[PDB]
This record gives sequence, structure tokens and C-alpha cells, in this order.
Amino acid sequence: SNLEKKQKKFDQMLAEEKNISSKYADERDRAEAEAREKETKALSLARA
Amino acid sequence: SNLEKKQKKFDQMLAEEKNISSKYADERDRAEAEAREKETKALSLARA
Amino acid sequence: DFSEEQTAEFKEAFQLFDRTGDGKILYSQCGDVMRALGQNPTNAEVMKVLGNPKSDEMNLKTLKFEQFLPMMQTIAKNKDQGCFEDYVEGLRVFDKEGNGTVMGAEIRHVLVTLGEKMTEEEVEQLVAGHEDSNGCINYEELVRMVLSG
Amino acid sequence: TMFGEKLNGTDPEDVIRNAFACFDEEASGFIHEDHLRELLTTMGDRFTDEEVDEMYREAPIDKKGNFNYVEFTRILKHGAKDKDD
Amino acid sequence: VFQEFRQRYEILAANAIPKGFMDGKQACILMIKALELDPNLYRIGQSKIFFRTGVLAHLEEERDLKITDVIIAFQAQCRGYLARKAFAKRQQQLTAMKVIQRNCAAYLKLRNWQWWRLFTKVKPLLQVTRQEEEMQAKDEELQRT
Amino acid sequence: QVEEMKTQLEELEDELQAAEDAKLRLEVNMQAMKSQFERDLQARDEQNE
Amino acid sequence: QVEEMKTQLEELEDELQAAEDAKLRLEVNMQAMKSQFERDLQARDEQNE
Repeated sequence: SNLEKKQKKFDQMLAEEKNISSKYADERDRAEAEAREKETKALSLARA
Repeated sequence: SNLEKKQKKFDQMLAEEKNISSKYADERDRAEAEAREKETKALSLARA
Repeated sequence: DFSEEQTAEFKEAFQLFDRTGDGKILYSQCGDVMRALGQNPTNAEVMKVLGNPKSDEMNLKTLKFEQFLPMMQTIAKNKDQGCFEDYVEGLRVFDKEGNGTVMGAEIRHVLVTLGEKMTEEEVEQLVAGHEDSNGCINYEELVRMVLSG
Repeated sequence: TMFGEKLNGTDPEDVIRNAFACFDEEASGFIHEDHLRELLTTMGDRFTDEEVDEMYREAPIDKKGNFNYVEFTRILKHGAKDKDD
Repeated sequence: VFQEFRQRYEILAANAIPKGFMDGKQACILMIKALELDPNLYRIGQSKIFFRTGVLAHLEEERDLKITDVIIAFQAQCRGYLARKAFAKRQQQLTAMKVIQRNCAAYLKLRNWQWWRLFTKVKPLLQVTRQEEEMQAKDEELQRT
Repeated sequence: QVEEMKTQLEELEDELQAAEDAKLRLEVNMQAMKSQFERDLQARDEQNE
Repeated sequence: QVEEMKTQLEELEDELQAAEDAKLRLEVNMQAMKSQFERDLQARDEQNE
């Protein structure tokens, strides 16, 4: 029964953790992007 | 039966692990940016 | 990056850690020197630095001073910065009577219950630096001392 | 002056004695041969252990590996000499 | 023991429960409802509460789970401090010792036979220094008297 | 002029070498005598013990 | 060469003020030695107390 109460609170954690993990994916994709443009512009100006 | 429902929750664990795989792709992208930054450091020494 | 003063500091550390050849740098050596040169966070940065959990060859763990410089920057972006309020609350929870009557045994116990542990001579060495009596400190003096480097 | 050009980068016995007291706390002058070579040849200004061996084939080292320094300091200075004519 | 019970268990979950006020049975009841465990797993008392075998097997590891971040951070600070101290002491000692002493050793060993003969006519130096040495030693033995 | 400037070269280099070396080794002696003083401290400590 | 040795002379002057800085460090070191002398005296008086 305490595993069942763990089950319901774990389902709420399922929802919230899906949301937060999607947020982590989004923010890390934005970071990887902005980094990519940073090194592209740096290397382009450097090679020129 | 409720443990089989827990196994469905573990399928949602698999879903969040797919999200973590997205973070893993971000990890390769940031590692590539890191290596390109090392190249940029050597390049900047050459510029100096 | 800053001026060439930090590059000069890294160069003099490079010639300082010149054992078994000045040119090559061991990741253990670079980690030690970067930690001591004012960067506390070193625990889990091995994966964030190498990109490979490979930690099998002690003799040849390749690193060069050239790529060493951006490594210092991407570490020094200060990925984590804690402050003593969390530390003192954790210790006062760990504390028993609110004053620290005899703290010597239980601190050793709590440090040997952690999986990621490396040294015992440091555990016996911590007695130096005002930590002399039978756990006389209520941890404020030792927190102040450790937060001075 | 032709002796003057022969003296440079050296100091009297006091500083060498103090340094030898510093490096090992016991100050007994038990400079073990492995410890001696590790502390001398390895770190600092890199130089060859083969030329370091002149400190071994000539200077009298104490037995069982340890190397006394007070007699070494005296012979380095004018206080003592290995032999006489 | 009641005090031991607080020091061992309430350290896990004390926040979100009113605190400060002290009472023998009442504080124990508040802690029990904070744990919301089975009354069948223990029996109340006036001095000590007697539990069964399996209660301790699911409460200790929560402390391990929670205090983990704090101990990681604290040991990181300790390792940093140790590294700084040892590194600085090391480096200063090696600089002083090795620089000075290798310089002196090289200077003497090159000149050990670069001018060996002129270093061997230093025999009369002991004979001529005897007056000054005797006067000095007289001074220090006078102060030791 | 070149004679006098290299005269200051030799003079200042010799004086700086001597002074800095004596200073660093004197701080080494500072630590050493502090260590002997603290050994005397533990000697009085064991007498009290 | 005239301005070359002028620049070298200016550099020598700069290292000259570096030499007086080393001298100033000499005096601060000596006063530090005496200072820790009375600190040790006070410490031994404390153990006597």
C-alpha cells in the first residue's frame, strides 16, 4: 500500500520529470546551437 | 497487475531515456565545440 | 581570456610539473595544479574534460599545454558555486548536541561511508589547523579555514 | 682577482647547514642514496646523474645508503679535506 | 531513546512540521505522524519506544541519499584547500633547495679540479687563521662560562 | 658609459643574488626555528602531560 | 646604438629600483624576525601561566 502511494506520487513525478527533461533537452540544444554559431564565426574570421 | 502498471511507468522511463539520448547528442555536439575551441587556441597562438 | 599573466602562471606551473618530461602532462598532474590554482570543482569533471571514462593507463594519459588553456576556461566558467549556509546546516544536522562535544569519531565514520573516497592519510592529517582537540569545533572555525584558499 | 673569478654563486657553511637541516626534519644527516638521488638529479635544473656520480665516486658517502652532510659541508668549505700531500 | 529518536530520525524530515516547543509524548506523536508509519510496528511508552526488526532497514539510506550533495561539496572544498597548501609548500621548498644547492654543488664540482692545485695551497690558511679563531672561541667560551 | 653600466650590471646582479638568496634561505631558517620552537612546545606539553 | 644603450640604461635603472625594493623586503624580513621573536616570548609566557 505504501508502494501504491509511492505509485501515485511517482506518476506525478513522471509528468513533472518529463516536462523538466524536455526543458533540459531544449536548453542544451539552444546551448549547442549558440556554441556552433560562435565557433563558426570565430573560425571564419580567423581563416580570413 | 499494478507492478505491470509500474512496467508501463518504466516504458515512460524509456521515454525519458530517449530525452537523455537527446542530451547525449548535445554532449557530442559540445565535445565537438570543445575540440574546435582547442583548434582555435592553437590557431590564436599562430596569430600571435 | 585575461592578459598573459595567467598564461605565465600556467607556464611556470608547466615547468613546475616537469617530472618524467616537462612536455607531457598527466591528467592527474593537470587536475591537481588546476584545482590548487583556485578552482575547487574537480570531483566529476573527469568525464566533462576527457570525454572518455578511460582511466586505465596511468603512464600515458595524453594532454598538451596547447589545448590545456581552453580546458581551464571551460572549467573556470564556474559550473557550481556553493556557500557555507548549506554546509553548516548539513553539519548541524550531523551534529548531536549543538556544540560539538566529541566530533572526531563520527566525522571519520561519515567520510568512510561515502563510496567516492580516496585517502586516509588526509583523514588523519585534518587534525592540523585548529582541529586539534576532541572535535572541539562547532565547524565554524574549520569552515572559515577551508574557505580561505 | 684570478682568485676572485673563482668565487661566484656560493655562500659560507651556515646557509648550506640550515638548508640540510630544513629538507629532512630529523637533521641527523641520514640522506638515503635513493632519497639523495631523487632529491638531487630529478627535480630543479635538469642535469645528468652520470655527472652527479662524481659526488659518489669521490665524496665519502656513509654506509647503508644514508649520506652524512656535516663532513660533506666541511669538505665543501675549507674546514676539512679528504687527504693531505 | 526519545532524544536519540529525534537525533536519528527527525534529521531526515523536520521541515514542514512545527518545531521549537518540547513535550514528552506530544513531540513523539508529531514525529510519528510525520513518518505516518504503522502503529503495529511499534508500541508507545513513557521513556523509550520499542520497535521491531525491520524498521531500521528503510530509514538509514535516506540520510545517505540526502546528505550526499553536502558531503560532496564539503569534501571538494577540503581537497581544494589541501591541494593549495601542499602545492605551495612543495613548490617553494623545491625552488629554494634545488636552485640554491644545485648551483653551489655545480660551482664546487666544476672547480673541484678546475683549479685543484691552487685549492691545495690552502694549507697555511688554517695556520694563519689560528689567532682570530682562538680569540673568537675565547669569547664564546667566556659567554658559556 | 658602457664600462660604468656593466659595472652596475655586475654590482647589482651580485647584490641581488646574495640578498634574495639570503632572504629566501632566512625564511627557510624562519620556518626551521619555528619548528624547533614548536617541538619545545610539545616538550613542555609532555612535561605537563 | 646610442638610443639602444639609452634604452638598456633605462632598463638597468628599472631593475635598480627593483634592487631597492629587494632592500625594503630585507628590512621587512628582519623586522618580521624580531616580531616573531617577541611572539615566541609571549607564547612561552603563556605556557608558563
